[PDB]
Amino acid sequence: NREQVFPTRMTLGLMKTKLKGANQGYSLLKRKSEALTKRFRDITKRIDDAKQKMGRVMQTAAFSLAEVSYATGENIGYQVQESVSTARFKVRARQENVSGVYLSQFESYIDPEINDFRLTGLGRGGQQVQRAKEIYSRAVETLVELASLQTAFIILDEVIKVTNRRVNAIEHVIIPRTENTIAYINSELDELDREEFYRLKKVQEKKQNETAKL
Amino acid sequence: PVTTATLGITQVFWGLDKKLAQRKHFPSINTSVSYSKYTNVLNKFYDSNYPEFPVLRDRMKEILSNAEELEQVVQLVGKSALSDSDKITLDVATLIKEDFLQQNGYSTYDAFCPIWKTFDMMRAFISYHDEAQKAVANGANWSKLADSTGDVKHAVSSSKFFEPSRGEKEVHGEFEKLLSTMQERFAESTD
Amino acid sequence: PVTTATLGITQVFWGLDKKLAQRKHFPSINTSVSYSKYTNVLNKFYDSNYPEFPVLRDRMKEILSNAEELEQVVQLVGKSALSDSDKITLDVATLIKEDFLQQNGYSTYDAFCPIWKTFDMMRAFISYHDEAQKAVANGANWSKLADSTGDVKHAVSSSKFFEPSRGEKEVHGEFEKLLSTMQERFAE
Amino acid sequence: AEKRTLIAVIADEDTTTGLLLAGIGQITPETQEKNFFVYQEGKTTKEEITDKFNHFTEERDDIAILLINQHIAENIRARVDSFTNAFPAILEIPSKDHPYDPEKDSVLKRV
Ligand SMILES: Nc1ncnc2c1ncn2[C@@H]1O[C@H](COP(=O)(O)OP(=O)(O)O)[C@@H](O)[C@H]1O
Repeated sequence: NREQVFPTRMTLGLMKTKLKGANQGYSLLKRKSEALTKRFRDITKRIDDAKQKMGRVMQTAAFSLAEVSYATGENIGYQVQESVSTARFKVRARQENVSGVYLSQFESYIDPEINDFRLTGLGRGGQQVQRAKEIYSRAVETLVELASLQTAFIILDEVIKVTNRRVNAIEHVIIPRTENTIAYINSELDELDREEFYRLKKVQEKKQNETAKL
Repeated sequence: PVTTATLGITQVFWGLDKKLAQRKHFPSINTSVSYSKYTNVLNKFYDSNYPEFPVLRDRMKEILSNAEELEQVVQLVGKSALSDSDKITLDVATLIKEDFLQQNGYSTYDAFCPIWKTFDMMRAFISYHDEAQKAVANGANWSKLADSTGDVKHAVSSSKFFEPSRGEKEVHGEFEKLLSTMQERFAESTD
Repeated sequence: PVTTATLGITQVFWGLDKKLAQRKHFPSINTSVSYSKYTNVLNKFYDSNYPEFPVLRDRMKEILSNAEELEQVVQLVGKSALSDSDKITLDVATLIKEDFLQQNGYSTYDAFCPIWKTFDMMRAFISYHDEAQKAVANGANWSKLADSTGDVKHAVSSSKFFEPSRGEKEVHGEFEKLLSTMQERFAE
Repeated sequence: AEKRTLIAVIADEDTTTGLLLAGIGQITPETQEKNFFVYQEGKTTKEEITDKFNHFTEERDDIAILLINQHIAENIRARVDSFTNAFPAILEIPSKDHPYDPEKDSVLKRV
């Protein structure tokens, strides 16, 4: 419940500096936790909104895909799987610095090397296939946005948990341990001062007795 | 001043911690600050009678020190960061402190743990640590291994109840059987 | 008590930094606790000989104090988020504490740094910090700017390695060319 | 990470076809691995689906966002819960004729 510090005036000053720094860090980290928690509440609200948007977008994309399949008269899944040599859609991570954290946010991109779809050889319904492809591309962009938001949510929650843990650790261990060490060092310094005072009193008594004798 | 002069002159420091005096953890020997400079001269006696005594004792000291460091780490930043082997180190050291080091001097069984019983108990606890470390290094999850080997852990922790009055021959056989059954249980759990 | 009385009755006090001594950073003079009450009276000589010396040393003191506070905050909160200006402040303070403040007494070049050489080095370091701050205020990214200006930073670090025996006339001409190309290198 | 540039799809056949039409998923010729693998409840098994999801999350380092069907995720709920790592992200998109379940979402469960 204290630190093994040798009682000395320099050590007392060092421990006072440690206590002041720990108090400043505790206040700073509590405020940072509050700000990050506000950002986290905003993030989770956006997660709920993006979940609703994902539901509606996936519903409309499934409807468009079903319409395209009905127009074509056959399942284009086999053709799409066959024409899967390269992916025209890619996501690049971006280190967005929200508040103090550096949560990674995905950034979607379009590769024109294999941008050609499976419209050729589909038999019929080319316009329906193109419309379904556009709807699915919009759904993929929404999915990239939602995945970036969810990754930010997870990273932010982990950082908030770590910061709150460190705030509690400071306030409940470092501040009490340093305060106890300060109190013990002050008590031991007072004890040394009292011992010196008694020794000087004995010397003064001896000098007074010698003066009385002389 | 009296303590400092006494430590300057003496050779063995059986320092006592009041945090362990409370919660009835006698003997409350503070394993950290405590020291004994007679281990080097006792190496001869150990080689004569119990050859593995110094190595088992050094292993126990290393386990206790490593788990003290890990206990500081866990008190600071929780137990999520600790590795599997760290979990085994902490669990085995807690077992050692609760069963081996903690010796009730007013119970029939632990009023007097002789040298052979103490050696057998160090062998049992160190073998338990080594078996858990080997099983985890083989890839078994520590939580599942502990769930399966709770019986072995309880048998190890209950080795302090063995009556020294039964004689060296009888109890040492019990400790050998305990070690054999422990090894069989750990092998079965690993398999 | 002897230190307390000496500080009470003295005019200049060059305090020891245990942290700087343990880093083997010499001379280990603690900037925060040290002082000199002769700055005001020496302002006359500085205005007579090196007019920009007082403002330069005040700027370096401000940089060191700001970066000391920022480094306390860094050691507290991990330094994950820092402004471009704050990053320049810490980088410039580390550059100062490594090149300007630190000097090898036994080295041939830095055995005795003259007053004109010290003034020129303060010119170089303060101009570097001010130009970096201006560029960051313009909108340049600090990481890319540091990657591009590592050569200029190495030049202002080797300003310490500049020999003093070459004379005040030649060395100042070199420092005149040192910060002349330093201004142009920040255009990119 | 910057290396992870892909959108893994382990959803139903219709969702896999839609993702392939979008162009998010593809089969690498040199690596002989498909970023988007079509899998349903009848096709393969729950263990196979869990193994594929684990490979996409860990073995497939290029995968950044994983799209798994809610019906598929129901049988892989243990794997979804175990995938506590933020990267790669997991999206609880539901399959055809199955509404999305907010309770079944692993990410939303942390709230
Ligand atoms: N080895 C032990 N086994 C059981 N109890 C113990 C042991 N050592 C100390 N105690 C308990 O500690 C209490 C305090 O006695 P003790 O601490 O030895 O006196 P002192 O304060 O002079 O050291 C006793 O009541 C005793 O029950």
